[PDB]
Amino acid sequence: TLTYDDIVGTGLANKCPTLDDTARGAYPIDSSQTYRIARLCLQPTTFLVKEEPKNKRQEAEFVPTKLVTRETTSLDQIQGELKVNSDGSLTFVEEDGIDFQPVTVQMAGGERIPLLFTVKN
Amino acid sequence: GLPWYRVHTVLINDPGRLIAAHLMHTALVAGWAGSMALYELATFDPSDPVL
Ligand code: CLA
Ligand code: CLA
Ligand code: CLA
Ligand code: CLA
Ligand code: CLA
Ligand SMILES: CC1=C(/C=C/C(C)=C/C=C/C(C)=C/C=C/C=C(C)/C=C/C=C(C)/C=C/C2=C(C)CCCC2(C)C)C(C)(C)CCC1
Ligand SMILES: CCCCCCCCCCCCO[C@@H]1O[C@H](CO)[C@@H](O[C@H]2O[C@H](CO)[C@@H](O)[C@H](O)[C@H]2O)[C@H](O)[C@H]1O
Ligand SMILES: CCCCCCCS[C@@H]1O[C@H](CO)[C@@H](O)[C@H](O)[C@H]1O
Repeated sequence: TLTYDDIVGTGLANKCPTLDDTARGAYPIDSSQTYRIARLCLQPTTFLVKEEPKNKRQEAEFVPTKLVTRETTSLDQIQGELKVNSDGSLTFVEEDGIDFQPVTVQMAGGERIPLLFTVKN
Repeated sequence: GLPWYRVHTVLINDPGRLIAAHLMHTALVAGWAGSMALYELATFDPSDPVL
């Protein structure tokens, strides 16, 4: 149960909450009850960029990159509807949240790749 | 005086200044190596070792 002053400057604000190794149970879904996701959090740990080959017929790989815009990358405080469909499946419909972050990663050799890391709509 | 093509003969009986001239030559050569590598790095395209 941490406060802002516990957290500020640590880098912890860009990390999503975690669950213990004990949390391996099952959350019962009642088809009659209405559901929502109160908080969805997404913490990127790796950004890969697909290379652009010269012969255009070679298999292009995703290569590792270096994050250069610091711990500003995570999506959080996202909320939305959690529907229970006819076939028993669930469907999350995003409605709001900090659901984007501009991110710049750098490729080997210096090329910078900005992207809008997002799950909008 | 010394003709132009003999100016460096003044080093023949001056071991200290000979060593200095050699130090300067070595400095120039190391400096060339450094400069050359910097220029190649400023111009080298590493994106395709195949072709
Ligand atoms: C490794 C190189 C080297 C070294 C260690 C020496 C060392 C020496 N020179 Mg020699 N010399 C050299 C090369 C060298 N020289 C070259 C290439 C020339 C033809 C220009 C000469 C012509 C020369 C004369 C006429 C004399 C000496 C003399 C001497 C002695 C006294 C120092 C002096 O006056 O230098 C003077 C030398 C220079 C000022 C070299 C000029 C620099 C050249 C032109 C390049 C310019 C440098 C710049 C950073 C690069 C430009 C890049 C470009 C894209 C613009 C000393 C033993 C003197 C001596 O003792 O006589 C008894 C003397 O009278 N030198
Ligand atoms: C280890 C290499 C080496 C060293 C330390 C020397 C040293 C010497 N040489 Mg010898 N020589 C050499 C190799 C060497 N030489 C080679 C390969 C040749 C055939 C090209 C000669 C042919 C030669 C002749 C015919 C004479 C000498 C003479 C001399 C003495 C006076 C040099 C002088 O004042 O020039 C002064 C030079 C200048 C002021 C300007 C020269 C500009 C040159 C021609 C063009 C630019 C050169 C460029 C900067 C080189 C870059 C590096 C190179 C490796 C690519 C000095 C003991 C003289 C001597 O014995 O006097 C008693 C003399 O008459 N040398
Ligand atoms: C005592 C042992 C000893 C050692 C280790 C050396 C080593 C060397 N001498 Mg020699 N020399 C010696 C005895 C020794 N000498 C004696 C007793 C004489 C008669 C006085 C000579 C006369 C002589 C002449 C005339 C010349 C040499 C040169 C050289 C150098 C040629 C290679 C070079 O420049 O690499 C490049 C250098 C490096 C990669 C870095 C080396 C790091 C330095 C040595 C650390 C500095 C430590 C120390 C405080 C400086 C002086 C060291 C001194 C023992 C050489 C090399 C460092 C030549 C030279 O100096 O050319 C530039 C040269 O012209 N020597
Ligand atoms: C094994 C390698 C090696 C050897 C043995 C030498 C030997 C020599 N270099 Mg060094 N040098 C080297 C590698 C070497 N170099 C490298 C890798 C670089 C970095 C590029 C240099 C950079 C360098 C500079 C900047 C200078 C030297 C000079 C010298 C000479 C000093 C003694 C002298 O007075 O000669 C007297 C001169 C001669 C005997 C004439 C040599 C003529 C050469 C072999 C060909 C010249 C071609 C043409 C006439 C001129 C070039 C074209 C022009 C349009 C640029 C000696 C011949 C100095 C020098 O030449 O002083 C005058 C000098 O200034 N060197
Ligand atoms: C201080 C130590 C040191 C180290 C670890 C290096 C390392 C390097 N140098 Mg640098 N360099 C140094 C000092 C050093 N250098 C100094 C003092 C100079 C000025 C002279 C240079 C000038 C220089 C140039 C101009 C270049 C390098 C280059 C390089 C790279 C290639 C090495 C190579 O291929 O050489 C090969 C070495 C040989 C083939 C040695 C030949 C030895 C002869 C055969 C010996 C003959 C006499 C001997 C006494 C015979 C008897 C031996 C006995 C055992 C029987 C490598 C990263 C290259 C590079 O990649 O640049 C970016 C390059 O072009 N260096
Ligand atoms: C002081 C100091 C420093 C610095 C240094 C430096 C910066 C150096 C540089 C150096 C350099 C930067 C050098 C360079 C050099 C070069 C050279 C030496 C070249 C030569 C050339 C030649 C000789 C050529 C010729 C020719 C021609 C031109 C044409 C063709 C043919 C031939 C090839 C012949 C430091 C900080 C470190 C520390 C200590 C102090
Ligand atoms: C004490 C002495 C130290 C001196 C230091 C000098 C070092 C010089 C050489 C080091 C390597 C330089 O490498 C340098 O990198 C980049 C990317 O390739 C190039 O930069 C070029 O490409 C980039 C990316 O496409 C463009 O944004 C830039 O406008 C363009 O000029 C430089 O043209 C090159 O010279
Ligand atoms: C004395 C050398 C100091 C200069 C070093 C310059 C940085 S290093 C430089 O970085 C660039 C961009 O990432 C690359 O394109 C290039 O290949 C690389 O050599």
